[PDB]
Amino acid sequence: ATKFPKFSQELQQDPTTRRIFYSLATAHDFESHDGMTEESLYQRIFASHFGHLAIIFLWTSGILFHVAWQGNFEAWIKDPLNISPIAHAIWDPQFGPAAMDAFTPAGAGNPVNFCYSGVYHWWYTIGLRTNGDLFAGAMFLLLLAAVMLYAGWLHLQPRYRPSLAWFKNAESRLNHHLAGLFGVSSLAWTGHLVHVAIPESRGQHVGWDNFLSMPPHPEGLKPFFTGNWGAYALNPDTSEHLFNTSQGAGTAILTFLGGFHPQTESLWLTDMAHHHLAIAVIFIIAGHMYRTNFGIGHSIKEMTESLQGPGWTGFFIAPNTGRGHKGIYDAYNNSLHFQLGWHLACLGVVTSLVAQHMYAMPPYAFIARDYTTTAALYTHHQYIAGFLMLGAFAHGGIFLIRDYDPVANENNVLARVLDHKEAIISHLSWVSLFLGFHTLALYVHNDCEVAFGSPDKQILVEPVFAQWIQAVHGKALYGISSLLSNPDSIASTAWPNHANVWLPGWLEAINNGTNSLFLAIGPGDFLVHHAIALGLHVTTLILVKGALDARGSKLMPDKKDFGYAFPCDGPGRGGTCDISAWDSVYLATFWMLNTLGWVTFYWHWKHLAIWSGNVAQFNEGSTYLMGWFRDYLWLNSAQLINGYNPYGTNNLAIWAWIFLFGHLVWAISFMFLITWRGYWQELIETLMWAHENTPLSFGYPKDKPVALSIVQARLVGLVHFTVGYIATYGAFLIASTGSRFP
Amino acid sequence: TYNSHSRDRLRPLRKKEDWYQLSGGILMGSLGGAIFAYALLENFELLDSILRGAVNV
Amino acid sequence: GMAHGYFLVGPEVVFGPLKEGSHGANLSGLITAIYITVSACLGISIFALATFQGDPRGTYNSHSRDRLRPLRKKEDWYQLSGGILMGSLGGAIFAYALLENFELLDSILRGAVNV
Amino acid sequence: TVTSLFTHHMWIGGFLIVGAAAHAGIFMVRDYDPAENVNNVLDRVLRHRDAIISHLVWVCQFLGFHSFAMYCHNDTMRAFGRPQDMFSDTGIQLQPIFAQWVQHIQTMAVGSTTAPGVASPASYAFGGGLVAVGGKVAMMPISLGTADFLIHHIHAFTIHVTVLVLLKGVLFARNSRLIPDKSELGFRFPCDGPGRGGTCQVSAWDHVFLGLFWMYNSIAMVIFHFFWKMQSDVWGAVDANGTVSHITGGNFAQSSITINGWLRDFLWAQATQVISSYGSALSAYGLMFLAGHFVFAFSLMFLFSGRGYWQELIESIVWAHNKLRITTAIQPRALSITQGRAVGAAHYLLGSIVTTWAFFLARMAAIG
Amino acid sequence: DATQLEGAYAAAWLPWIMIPMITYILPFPIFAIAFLWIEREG
Amino acid sequence: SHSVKIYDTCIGCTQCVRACPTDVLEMVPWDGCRAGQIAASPRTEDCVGCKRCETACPTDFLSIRVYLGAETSRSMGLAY
Ligand code: F6C
Ligand code: CLA
Ligand code: CLA
Ligand code: CLA
Ligand code: CLA
Ligand code: CLA
Ligand SMILES: CC1=C(/C=C/C(C)=C/C=C/C(C)=C/C=C/C=C(C)/C=C/C=C(C)/C=C/C2=C(C)CCCC2(C)C)C(C)(C)CCC1
Ligand SMILES: CC1=C(/C=C/C(C)=C/C=C/C(C)=C/C=C/C=C(C)/C=C/C=C(C)/C=C/C2=C(C)CCCC2(C)C)C(C)(C)CCC1
Ligand SMILES: CC1=C(C/C=C(\C)CCC[C@H](C)CCC[C@H](C)CCCC(C)C)C(=O)c2ccccc2C1=O
Ligand SMILES: [Ca+2]
Ligand SMILES: [Cl-]
Repeated sequence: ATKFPKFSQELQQDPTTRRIFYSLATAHDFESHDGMTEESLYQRIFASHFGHLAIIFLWTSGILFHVAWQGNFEAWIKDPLNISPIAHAIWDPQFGPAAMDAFTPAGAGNPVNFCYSGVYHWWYTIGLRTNGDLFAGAMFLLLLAAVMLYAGWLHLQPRYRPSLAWFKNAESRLNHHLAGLFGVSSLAWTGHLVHVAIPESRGQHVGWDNFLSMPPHPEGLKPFFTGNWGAYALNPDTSEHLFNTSQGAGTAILTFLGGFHPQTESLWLTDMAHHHLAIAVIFIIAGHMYRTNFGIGHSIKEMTESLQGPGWTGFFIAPNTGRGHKGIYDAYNNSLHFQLGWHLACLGVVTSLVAQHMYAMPPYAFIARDYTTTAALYTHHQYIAGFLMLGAFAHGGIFLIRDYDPVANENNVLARVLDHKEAIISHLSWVSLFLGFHTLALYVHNDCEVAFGSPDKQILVEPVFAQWIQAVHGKALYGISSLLSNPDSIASTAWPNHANVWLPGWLEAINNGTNSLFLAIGPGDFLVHHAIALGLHVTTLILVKGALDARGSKLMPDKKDFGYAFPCDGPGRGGTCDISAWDSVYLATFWMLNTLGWVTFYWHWKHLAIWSGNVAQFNEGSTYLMGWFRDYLWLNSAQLINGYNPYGTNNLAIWAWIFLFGHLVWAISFMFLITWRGYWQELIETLMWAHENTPLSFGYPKDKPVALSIVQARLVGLVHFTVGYIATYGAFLIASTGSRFP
Repeated sequence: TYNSHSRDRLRPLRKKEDWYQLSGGILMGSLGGAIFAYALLENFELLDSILRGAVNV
Repeated sequence: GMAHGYFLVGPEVVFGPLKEGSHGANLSGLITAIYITVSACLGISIFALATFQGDPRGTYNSHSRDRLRPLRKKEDWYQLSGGILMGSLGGAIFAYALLENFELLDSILRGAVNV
Repeated sequence: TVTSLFTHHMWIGGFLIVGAAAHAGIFMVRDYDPAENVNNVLDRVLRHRDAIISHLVWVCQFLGFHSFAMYCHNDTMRAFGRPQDMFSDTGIQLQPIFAQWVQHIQTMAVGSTTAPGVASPASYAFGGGLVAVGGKVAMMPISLGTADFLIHHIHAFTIHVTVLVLLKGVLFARNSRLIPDKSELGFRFPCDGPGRGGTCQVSAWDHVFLGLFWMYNSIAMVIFHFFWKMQSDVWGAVDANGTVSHITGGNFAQSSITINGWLRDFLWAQATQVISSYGSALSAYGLMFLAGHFVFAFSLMFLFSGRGYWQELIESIVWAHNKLRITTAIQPRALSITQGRAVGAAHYLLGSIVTTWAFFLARMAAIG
Repeated sequence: DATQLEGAYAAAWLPWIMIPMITYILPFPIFAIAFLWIEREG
Repeated sequence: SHSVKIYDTCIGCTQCVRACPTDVLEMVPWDGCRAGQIAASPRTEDCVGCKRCETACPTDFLSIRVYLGAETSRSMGLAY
């Protein structure tokens, strides 16, 4: 018996090398820990959250510190179109001088990394102008991380650990998060936007030495108190306004122009300040709905338990749902896995929204012209979102294993979807099969037509519904005079009101065929959207099937007694490999990775063809699969794989090396994924024979060498597949874009 | 503290053999660590060119 | 240690990044032998620290019949670690000193010092 | 034709050699009798197989570091910009002096010596002269440098790990330290449950399964070595004077020593003729190139997934069928564990070999 | 031009010592401390 | 050690006991089925977890379940 891990007596008795690996992958599962009460669980999670926020603040502080010490922020604000932002400096002692020269730009005296995270554009759009500003922000975030660390340590002290009834307070928390984490924080961000960001955008310097001096508006808090609020939307920035300079400047602080600043090709800062103000007011209002200890307010529990039956006082949009939502509040509030899998689904939808919105409506100055930054940011957030959506269903399964109560949830919506789960799974299966057969067969027909010298015989189906939705927003690209495309329509004019003051600015941007806001779509878009539909449907099939069959199926009726992750149930009953619910999240990680590959491949090729000017490359080349293979993967690889050749090294040498590194890790995954445990256990037995019988080999394993377990090697191979899949595509996307468009 | 009845937890070398083995070890280790620091300071020009990658030309 | 630190100097002297020049090559080989010695002896020390806790498990248990592993006590392992460290650092600097003075050792073994 | 014949006979040989181990394991489980053969060579091999297998494990590791990790060394040194530190013919040279000496003995033997009867060398690959027919090179000396040392040690490594995988299943087909009664379980059985840590793929059949992949990985590198070396250092176009312009231009000696040069100067560069073949007469090769990629990727569905997922999804599909009263008497069951393994292996091999076939044949039918 | 590693930034001697400490001097002590922590007996 | 549980749907066919490679299981008198026998698992410290006993069980669902638990040197099947 070792003393490690201290959270599990059964792993301390483990005499093998399995306990080291199982103590690393069961360390944060506090529920299944020795002597864990619910209160102690919540308190530990609270302190862990504080340490996590400290890590986030330390990370942001380090980014700020390395741009302020080793970047070129002050040199880049002078020309943010012809200067590459610098992340930090290289100190690899193993470089030859040919790599030291390759990673040194024209305006630098040391090897550096080019920044592709977009923080230069973000910091330039919010007022930060000097390295001293960046250093001050970094030191503030260092101290704020220290504050979060002290808070986390403090709430582990006996007089300061919150009670369980405090953690169960779902009415006070929603009020304080809606009004005070989303409202007051957004109100403070509007305050910064009108005090620092918009002034510094016009050329005036506002700091913590003259902000009490400088008023944000010529009539300081005169229009707001008097009630004439339209004065703040008067004299905006003119079209010929040059960012960070006063030429073309205005005086307005809250205006609603719509569209983009024509010089930075980004959203207007007056629009973003007005946005965050109208968001702050609505969220501060919304954080006044539930009662805490002042009598007024709602009770969430009484609202949910009131959706039981029929009638207008009952759940009338689905009266045949039995007990309706009775027990759903307690399923949410008592189960931390229900909350986590619910919040992960919400966050994974919001992260995809972030990715889908920040390329179409760029919010930062000159970030639409940083092509590699735009591509990296979209791909980053879409992969983060796919992982969050995968973990949403993971913890939906873990809730149904660990916290689901079939009697507290008797005949409600949750127990009503668990009843007919075969209908849900078979209909996801039907949608998946239909989409897959049709999309693959259309692509293969197009391949066989183009290969046999008939590109004209391809089946090219236009996305007429999405082209029409492009038209209902005011796109005149097609011959569809729909709602906002029709200039004297009920939607365009706002007949009684005539207050859509967003319409001319928004139609200046959607009709502008040079931004990414509602890109033109054709036949090659319809097929890849159906492929994305297939991918999301099959990933949902795997995850929904494994969550709904988590508690048991016909092949293993008592699957809830074996846990969430377990290898199998042996080779009986035909064999039960990958039968656990954890293995569904395992099997759907491949499909998430494949779907996000399709998504990001589509986005990247669409934009590479747009940015090069040769949009017909993607147009008449994405309808068949060899065009994807040859005009995207083969073609935009020539600069990456020539990062180092027998003639020299350019600055793409690390991207070529990481491309090969990701290929290596992805291949190593297949070793854990195809070869299984007994092969390696017999190999390790021969190795144990060899070691005990060799002279001069005085070491001996304290813990017995065993092969990695079944679930362990599934996780190890999946982690390898993921890491190599991310590394290969991250190296290709940064180098295929940063070389064509330096 | 080196009497047999002593309860000092902070002085655990109770035998003279421990003290002679300690003296020999401190002598060997200290003379070696001194000449290791001396050798790193004598070759500081080389250790500097190494840690700057100046040897990869 | 003497035998080991002696030969561990050579691979970096011939093959290392400093191999284009004699003085730097011998220094890179010396510090490679020094680093490998200190790492190996740190491993010997932590093997003895982790293994000999109560009655050890495996070949250093009191009931073990392994003839090929005769250092049964932790005192043997600590004395071994100290000896391997001393001998290996000395053998490494002896090989380094013979390679630094290779011009002199060469003129000696050719009788060029008898003029 | 030369490419196709060499490649075809290497694949047939590798498959046949894997079947040899397959039937050496079937002999063990079924036809081996301990009472028949007592203290003979067959009994004495089974009676020290831990020594055989552990020494094969060590030699596979030694060969894997001293072939492939040297390629990784070369990649890192070439990306650093220090090619004097590489294992090249211009960096740290690794000349195969024994094979070079055999080549010299072969060209000295045939003099007007040790073989006075022969006029020419037994092949011009050893030495001698250049035979060019119709302008194109029939045969010329195959120079062996550092790249050839490195790729022959790749070959030794891959053959040895194939032997490890196959011999391990043959030697432990009867029993092991884990499962002492493995011969009672059969030659083709999936596992012996999740106990003893999990005894997945302990049968001899599963070792034939895992050695099929290793024979693929071994023979693919042999046919790649042949294709690139013959295409850059033998095959070409002799002019009137006699100057030989090789097909890829003698780039094996400097590009085939890194993994990046294998991916760029062999795979990316020489697949120009198979992906740019649409609309031509070689378009079937481009179609089969993509088809092989499909079948390779489709194999991974059977190789990475397990049987219980599919049996539990068939439950929902059977429910949807029972509701329409389209129930069938033959009850639909997922593929068994070893059958899912066999299907995955067959698909991987088929797609991955059809890909190389299309790549070789489109390349050689376009640039001659 | 660049014959060796340089720093055109403040306290450019700090990478020179920080990269050895973080990457090949302090890690094997940390590995030894973690190994002694996971192998200590009750 | 693993946990081997025997439920009252047992019919005393002995097939789980005959299939056990490590002798965990035996038959005890029951008078709860007409065979008069039910399986028992006293030497469950010997259980490796192969689930041969579960493969040998004819009842639907199984009258014997193995729950893989804390791994010891016996349940990992280690001769080293
Ligand atoms: C110490 C202890 C010990 C000892 C003594 O003492 C030993 C020894 C042996 C002998 C006898 C042999 C031969 C040698 C050679 O050649 O090869 C090398 C390798 C190595 C690894 C080498 C080793 C060496 C040592 C480790 C040294 C040390 C170093 C330092 C100390 C570190 C530092 C520390 C810090 C803290 C970090 C062996 C081997 C084998 N291994 Mg074996 N080891 C061991 C450990 C380990 C671990 C952990 C693992 C896991 C990874 C394994 C694994 C393995 C495998 C797979 C195999 C094979 O293959 C082989 C064989 O079988 O044959 C046949 N194994 N090995
Ligand atoms: C292929 C998808 C993809 C892409 C294009 C990016 C892109 C980016 N990420 Mg990343 N990331 C991803 C997936 C992706 N991410 C996933 C799935 C995770 C969850 C683990 C992360 C977690 C993550 C963190 C913690 C951070 C980023 C950061 C960044 C930004 C700077 C790095 C860079 O310039 O380019 C290079 C992109 C690569 C993918 C290079 C390959 C390096 C391999 C993948 C290392 C393997 C580690 C692991 C698998 C993921 C690491 C990603 C990240 C460190 C680059 C950049 C916009 C940094 C940032 O936010 O800047 C301020 C940052 O700190 N990401
Ligand atoms: C998490 C943010 C972060 C990241 C990813 C980096 C990364 C890097 N730093 Mg840096 N650093 C940071 C924060 C960060 N730093 C902060 C806030 C400071 C101000 C004290 C510094 C001060 C600093 C100096 C003086 C140097 C670096 C250097 C480096 C580079 C080499 C590694 C090194 O020597 O570490 C050195 C680290 C320190 C001296 C202090 C680090 C303090 C941070 C906050 C620790 C963060 C811990 C993290 C949150 C916990 C994660 C847990 C785990 C799961 C990973 C590397 C790119 C070197 C360089 O510039 O290369 C050319 C260099 O010498 N950093
Ligand atoms: C006004 C009072 C207030 C405030 C500000 C907070 C704030 C917080 N609480 Mg708390 N709480 C409160 C009252 C409050 N609470 C009360 C009264 C109770 C008792 C019922 C609780 C009980 C409680 C518990 C049990 C927990 C928290 C937690 C948290 C943290 C979670 C959110 C987060 O991590 O940061 C970030 C979130 C935001 C910044 C807003 C997110 C909005 C979206 C998702 C992002 C914004 C979108 C926008 C596009 C962003 C662009 C920025 C980009 C450009 C950089 C957070 C700092 C958790 C914690 O402990 O952390 C330590 C937690 O476990 N609270
Ligand atoms: C807010 C986010 C969040 C939180 C708090 C949790 C929390 C938890 N999850 Mg989880 N989950 C999430 C999101 C989250 N998850 C997402 C986004 C996914 C999909 C990927 C999952 C899928 C998932 C599964 C399938 C399981 C959990 C489990 C758990 C529990 C234990 C985790 C653990 O074992 O400790 C610590 C584990 C580790 C420290 C492992 C780290 C290794 C990871 C996998 C990869 C590391 C990257 C790699 C090193 C990069 C190197 C590259 C480069 C250097 C080359 C814990 C309560 C487990 C559970 O509840 O048991 C019933 C469980 O089985 N989660
Ligand atoms: C590229 C992917 C990849 C890699 C690297 C490996 C590697 C290995 N395989 Mg494997 N395999 C793979 C794919 C891969 N396989 C696939 C896809 C399958 C599917 C069927 C298999 C099936 C398989 C079987 C059945 C067997 C192996 C065996 C082996 C081992 C061979 C021994 C050896 O070469 O020693 C050398 C090690 C390497 C070449 C690994 C890379 C080492 C790098 C180059 C050096 C790293 C430097 C340094 C240590 C890094 C330290 C950094 C620090 C921070 C950690 C080896 C570790 C055999 C074995 O066990 O042999 C004894 C075995 O029988 N494999
Ligand atoms: C308390 C503490 C601290 C401090 C620390 C310190 C105080 C430090 C240090 C340090 C030190 C002070 C270190 C050292 C070292 C050393 C070494 C590393 C050594 C060596 C050596 C050698 C290797 C030698 C060798 C030899 C011999 C022996 C013989 C012959 C000669 C020769 C040379 C070869 C802090 C606050 C920070 C934090 C943590 C805790
Ligand atoms: C098996 C065998 C073999 C091999 C062998 C070997 C492997 C070898 C070797 C070798 C070696 C490997 C040797 C070595 C050595 C050494 C020495 C000789 C040392 C030394 C040293 C010294 C003298 C040091 C000193 C010092 C000190 C300690 C302190 C201070 C510093 C000084 C420097 C002074 C053969 C086959 C051949 C045969 C026989 C058997
Ligand atoms: C997809 C998959 C399945 C499901 C595959 C099945 C069930 C086989 C698919 C073959 C189909 C069902 C063909 C049979 C249909 C009839 C023969 C009718 C065909 C129509 C013709 C007569 C025209 C597994 O069973 C399996 C098992 C173990 C590991 C991996 C996997 C795996 O990946
Ligand atoms: Ca050098
Ligand atoms: Cl190269």
